[PDB]
Amino acid sequence: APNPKAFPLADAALTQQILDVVQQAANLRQLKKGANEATKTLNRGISEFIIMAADCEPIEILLHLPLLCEDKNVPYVFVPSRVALGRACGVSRPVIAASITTNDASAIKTQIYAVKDKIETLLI
Amino acid sequence: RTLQKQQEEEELKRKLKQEEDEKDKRKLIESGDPNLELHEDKFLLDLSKFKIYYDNNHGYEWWDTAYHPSIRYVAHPLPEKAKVSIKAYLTQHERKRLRRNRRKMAREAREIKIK
Amino acid sequence: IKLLGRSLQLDELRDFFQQTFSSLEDFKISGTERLYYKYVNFLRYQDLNEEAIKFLNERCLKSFPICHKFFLQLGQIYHSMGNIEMSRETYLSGTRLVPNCPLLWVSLSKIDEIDLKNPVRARSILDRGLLKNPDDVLFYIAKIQMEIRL
Amino acid sequence: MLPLYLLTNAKGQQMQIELKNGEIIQGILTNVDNWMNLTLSNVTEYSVKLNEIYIRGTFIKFIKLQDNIIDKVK
Amino acid sequence: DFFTPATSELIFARRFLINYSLERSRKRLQKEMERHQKFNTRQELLSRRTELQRMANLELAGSQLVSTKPISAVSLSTDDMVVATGSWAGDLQVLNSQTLQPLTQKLDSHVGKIGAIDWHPDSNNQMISCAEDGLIKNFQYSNEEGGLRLLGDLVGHERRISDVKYHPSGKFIGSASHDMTWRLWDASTHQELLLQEGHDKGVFSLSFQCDGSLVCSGGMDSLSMLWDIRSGSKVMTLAGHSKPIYTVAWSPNGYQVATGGGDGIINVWDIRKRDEGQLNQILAHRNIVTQVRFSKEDGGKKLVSCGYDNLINVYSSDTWLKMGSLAGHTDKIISLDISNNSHFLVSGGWDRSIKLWN
Amino acid sequence: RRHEDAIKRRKEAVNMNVEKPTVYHCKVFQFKNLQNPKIRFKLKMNSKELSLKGLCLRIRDDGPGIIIVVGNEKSCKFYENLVMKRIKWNEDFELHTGDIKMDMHNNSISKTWEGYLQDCKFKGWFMKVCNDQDSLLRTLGQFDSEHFYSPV
Repeated sequence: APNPKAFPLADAALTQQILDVVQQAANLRQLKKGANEATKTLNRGISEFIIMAADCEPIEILLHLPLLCEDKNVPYVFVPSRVALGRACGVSRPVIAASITTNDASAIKTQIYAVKDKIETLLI
Repeated sequence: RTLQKQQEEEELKRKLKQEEDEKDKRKLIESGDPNLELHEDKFLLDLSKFKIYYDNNHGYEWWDTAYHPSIRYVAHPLPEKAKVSIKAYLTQHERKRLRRNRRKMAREAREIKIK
Repeated sequence: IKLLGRSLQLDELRDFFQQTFSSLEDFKISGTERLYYKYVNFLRYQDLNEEAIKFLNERCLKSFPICHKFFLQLGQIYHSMGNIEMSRETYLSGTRLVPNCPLLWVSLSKIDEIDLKNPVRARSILDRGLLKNPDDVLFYIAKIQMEIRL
Repeated sequence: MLPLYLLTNAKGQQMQIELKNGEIIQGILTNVDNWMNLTLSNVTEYSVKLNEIYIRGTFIKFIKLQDNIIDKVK
Repeated sequence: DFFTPATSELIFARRFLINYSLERSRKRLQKEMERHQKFNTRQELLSRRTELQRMANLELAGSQLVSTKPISAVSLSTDDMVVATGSWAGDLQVLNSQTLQPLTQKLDSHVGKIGAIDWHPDSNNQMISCAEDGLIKNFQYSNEEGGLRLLGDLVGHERRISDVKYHPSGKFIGSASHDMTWRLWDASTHQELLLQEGHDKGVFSLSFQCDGSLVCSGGMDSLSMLWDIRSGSKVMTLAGHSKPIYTVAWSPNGYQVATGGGDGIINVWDIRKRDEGQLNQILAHRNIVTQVRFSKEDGGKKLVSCGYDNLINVYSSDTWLKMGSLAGHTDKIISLDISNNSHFLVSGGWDRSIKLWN
Repeated sequence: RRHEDAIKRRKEAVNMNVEKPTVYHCKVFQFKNLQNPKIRFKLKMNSKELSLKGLCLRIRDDGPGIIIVVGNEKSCKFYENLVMKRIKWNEDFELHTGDIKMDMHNNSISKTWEGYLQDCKFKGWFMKVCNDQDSLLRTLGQFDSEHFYSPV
């Protein structure tokens, strides 16, 4: 298992859907990669939801975020592989945390609310 | 014939009103005494079922009726447990590089071929 | 009414009021919502008469009652003379009659926290009203203003 | 197929009925019987607007159907 | 391995559990005997419809903000004196039930997001709490002394725990962890005796039957396995859920079980009938189900459920139908608990505020 | 040519090999009045297009009824979109026979349920009318789900 600590962690199918939204919003410029820009989106409050990586090491550097996500009441999930995550973000270098941000004019908004809803299902 | 028919009709009509009255009476009984539409019948406990059930249990409950099980040991059984196609995206750099390589292969193939 | 109101003339304002109602013998509640509201509003501007103002909003609020401006003005009757129980009850019946109106819930929670005090009742009020009508933003605005006042 | 069966499959369709008196009756079909007795809606006649009319089957000369009668029917 | 451990400390306790669950099984079923003996359709159905009408007529009473993060755990103490509430930034506070003003000062105990919190059944004001850390903690509380004074500090698990409960005897504390194992504890020496692997994923919930006989364990495998502490083996494997089981609760009578799943369908299992009519499925909430509770002192017969839908809904033990939907939560409802007398409901959620119903 | 070859690939690709995905997304709706034929046509045709395993029941025609839909999360989501948003249940519609105008302001729609359930027992989407709530609950009972319909 990808660490005992990191929670929640989606399955292969929902991971596939979430990564699909990652690539899509990445094509719509509605995504912000990286832990620092994820943190910036959380502080600004424009973040729809946070994706993070399970296989990353060390895990703590991604474990600073869940506290901030629970503070701002924003959903977050853990895709298993940072290589697949950044690969979906469109960067060869593996990305650990990505953030789907808010756009009122976005065409994928409904997709973001559906995936976000399933994320809130996972959160517990 | 018409008269007989008429009479029959009248009789039929008469018969319907009694049924309506009976239905009203049933509703009245239902307000203070069960409603099937609301499944209120399910609140009724069966003296026969529970009695023959407990006698079949011979006192106590179906859990401990075996009191046969082994206290001495503790079971740890049956750690009981779907392929999903992995879609690998990739960079605009590797899309441009990929298309450039493919069109380079086709281009050199047609060029050297026609040469 | 705004003019003679600026000039502050009691006899011509009152006589002109009776003239307005005599013209309202034609009834059919054309624009009268703000007519009664400005009538009770200047009859508020005069310090006295507040009791016949109560009866006034009892007959008018008895006729119209969907108004929800009369519930605010009457909550300003009992809050003006300082009746916290009377006010509160009138805001309760008000919110029961007109759930779509934010100002009644907002004022209700206000008089809750300022007068009877406590946070609890007020937060409950704004929450229940919010989930009564999800559409209007003025309710979220109400919870935010209440919280920032806390 | 059978004409009566076709008028059974055809319900609520505009058509131009020819009668023996020579008067056009343009209407929308409603019900058909074994005697092909026709009842039409939104009826207008030529030598008069009518909401409904009863038509005897035996008095009919010929019936001008819509062209889609085979598509809408079958 | 099957049946490998000896568990010496267990047998001495397990026989206390066969005596305990034996006598309370006979006594409880005897109370049921008198009840089914003496009831009748008239004051049975009229009183039932009356209580259900009351729950349907409940409405939001008050709310008190507590923590910076959401309130994960809401539990009413015996005789509904105070409510213990844990949050995701670990802190747990008790609040007077009716006035809802916080009695205790802020207390930071658990490092991770707090899991379930329960009160000791004997009314000793000892509240057990679980969290993301492997620690589960006993907290002795008093009306006025100060704060909360912890007694036991227990590490039974590696990964995050989820639900800890009290055995009705009060001498055992069950703990369900995201580990394959769910464990049972002593309220005296604070040591392990039962450790169970029933599932390929974590066991997210435990529920002790009110007579102390059987533990229904909701897993994340979408299987809720019923384990006799005394038999040491599962009685039955019943899974109606396609998604992880996020709560489980026993009716006061063992005649009914309620498993809230991640499907939003409450699977109500009647285990008195093993081969027929086991499950009565219920459609609970738009999104999944968070916590399920029973009417307690009423002898069950009334259920109340909360989930990520903003509604808290009520049910009956027979029709199992929606009597009414309870608004008042602007956002997700992660925890719910019922007054012993069943009059008022106390809940918490991502609204980060406790709420009441009167 | 690529267009025709794609139409052929889709035509042979209708059934595919696809197994049961499980993960059945289920939303049951209840409605006061379905009398508008347009609505029933939309339910039939849309259910057939989206291949939604499910059903639509009603009590004594104009009386209230239930809608139940099962299938892919996306397809069922679109179905909920057409039922809630696209379909206007508050409306006037006339029965074409003469015509009889039925004006329903009171007829509305609400989603009773949304959620996953394992092992859908619906072999297809079967609409039916039932003269009484009892035979309706038996109609739901042949699929061994009584609980989808909750009377209020």
